Amino acid sequence: TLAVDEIIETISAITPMAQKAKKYTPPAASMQRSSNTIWMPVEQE
Amino acid sequence: TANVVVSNPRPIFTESRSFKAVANGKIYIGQIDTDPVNPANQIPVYIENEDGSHVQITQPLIINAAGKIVYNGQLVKIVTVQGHSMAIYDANGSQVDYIANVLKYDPDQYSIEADKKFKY
Amino acid sequence: MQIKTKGDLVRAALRKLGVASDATLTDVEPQSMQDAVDDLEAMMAEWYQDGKGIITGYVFSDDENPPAEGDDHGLRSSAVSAVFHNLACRIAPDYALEATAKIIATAKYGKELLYKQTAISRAKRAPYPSRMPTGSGNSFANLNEWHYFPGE
Amino acid sequence: MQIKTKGDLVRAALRKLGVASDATLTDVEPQSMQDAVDDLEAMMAEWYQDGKGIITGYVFSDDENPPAEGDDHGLRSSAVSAVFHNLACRIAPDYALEATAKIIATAKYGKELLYKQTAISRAKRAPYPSRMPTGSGNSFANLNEWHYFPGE
Amino acid sequence: MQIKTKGDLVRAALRKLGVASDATLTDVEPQSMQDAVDDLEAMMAEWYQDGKGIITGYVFSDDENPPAEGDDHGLRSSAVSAVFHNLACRIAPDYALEATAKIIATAKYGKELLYKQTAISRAKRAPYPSRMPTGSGNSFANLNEWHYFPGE
Repeated sequence: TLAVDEIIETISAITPMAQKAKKYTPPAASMQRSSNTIWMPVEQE
Repeated sequence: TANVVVSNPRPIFTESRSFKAVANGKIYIGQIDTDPVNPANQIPVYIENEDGSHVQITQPLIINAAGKIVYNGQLVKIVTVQGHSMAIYDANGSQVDYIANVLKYDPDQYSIEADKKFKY
Repeated sequence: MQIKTKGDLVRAALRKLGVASDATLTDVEPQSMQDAVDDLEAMMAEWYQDGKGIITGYVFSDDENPPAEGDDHGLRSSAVSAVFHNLACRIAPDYALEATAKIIATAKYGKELLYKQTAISRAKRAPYPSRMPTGSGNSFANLNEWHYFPGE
Repeated sequence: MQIKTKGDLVRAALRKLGVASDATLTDVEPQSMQDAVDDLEAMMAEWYQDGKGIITGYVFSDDENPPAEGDDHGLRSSAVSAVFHNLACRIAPDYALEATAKIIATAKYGKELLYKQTAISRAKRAPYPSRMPTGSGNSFANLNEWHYFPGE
Repeated sequence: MQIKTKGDLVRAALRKLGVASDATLTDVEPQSMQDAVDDLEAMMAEWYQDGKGIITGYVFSDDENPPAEGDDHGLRSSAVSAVFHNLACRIAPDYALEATAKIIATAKYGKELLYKQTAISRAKRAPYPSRMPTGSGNSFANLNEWHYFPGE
């Protein structure tokens, strides 16, 4: 009934996409009133 | 007008002190005020089929678990020729009841009796 | 063993009581046979407390079987004497009799012997408490970090 | 069980007393049967002190259904013997009678057996007092910042 | 319960005593009913010592109601057996009888069970004395605190 100290590891995950995706943290104080939404301009033509 | 009353014709056989049917019990019908199980005192019995065939069977009538008489696994209606005395025994073999004089007339087949009796 | 049915147990009990035996020229009455069979069923149901009492192997009849007598009781070869002696003691008061002191002593001895093996089997020791170490002498139950006993 | 109603209980008690049974040539009046069933109901209600006494499964009949006689009792297969032995003892004085020693002994044994499992269930230890600490080796308590035991 | 009146209690008492029952062939005489009702009222008033005795729910009559018999007693289901057993014991000597050992034992047991719950309720622990500190481990919890228990 007494087990042993050796966990049979099974899975191995890899995170390429979310590790090369840029992460942004806009100011939370502003975002609370702004309803979790922020606008950024687009290159002018 | 009223001509026929809805009722069931199937008899029920229960115990004497409790409300439970005499299961796999036996019925002996013989002459009045006698000992029915003695084969000398018994009288003929007849299954009255749906078409009134009157087919005779042996004496010890077997009771279902519901109190209804059976024969070959099907409920039957049983008639006699005369007033009889009844001995109802339980499955173990105990005497559930003994009655010296019981008489009940067949309620059906009035047409044939009237045919014979009344005047043309 | 020629005692194999509930009816056989009932007949032995009645003979032991003297109510209905072939050594007294009396025959068993079916009304008393049904009563004694009911008494035996109730007594064994009281003994075998739904799996926590005296284990005998006695088989309890079902209702779809109309006649209780004539069924094998299922007891082992050695429970027969205890069962029918206790039955005689139980059913004596119906006839305003008193089972003799020999029958009472045999019933007591039989009930004790009936429960003896179950008592030995149920006299089991508890596991170690979960707050009690396993020691370091138990090398295997360590180096697996089993420093304390499992418990429960 | 062949005994499935309060009337069966009373009939078994009468049979054990010897006052009446399926074999007797004289029987008791239905008024006597109703009185005995009322006594059984009173004794069962006394045993079951509104949930703080003996638990058996007895189903107390309601006045709306006319015959309290004829209702299923609801007792388990192992309580019937105790219940009707105690009933025989209780209603014996009606018939200028005194239950015999075997009946009294079986009644006492049956009542004890009836209460055994409820007694084991009610042998429950109390929680730790509100002032007893949890210790420092109590990791679960250390998580929840419980230095002292909850007082319940 | 089929016993819901003082007359029903008295009738049960007499039936137990063997004075007036259908187990025998005797009928209840109205003089016996009246005397036994008066005895029941006196015994209940003796028990319930104006609130400082046995609490049962018994409802005491008034002079305005002419027939005392015919009213509900008000007792709970579990008090009826004790009440009528003790009533039978009390009213036995009027007929130069002595209630049998079973009735005496059942009356004792019933009275004990009657007072059991009241005893559990009344087993109360008095508060701390007037000259007892409440401890330094309490004030920090209740910044107001008091240093000493009030008492009473």
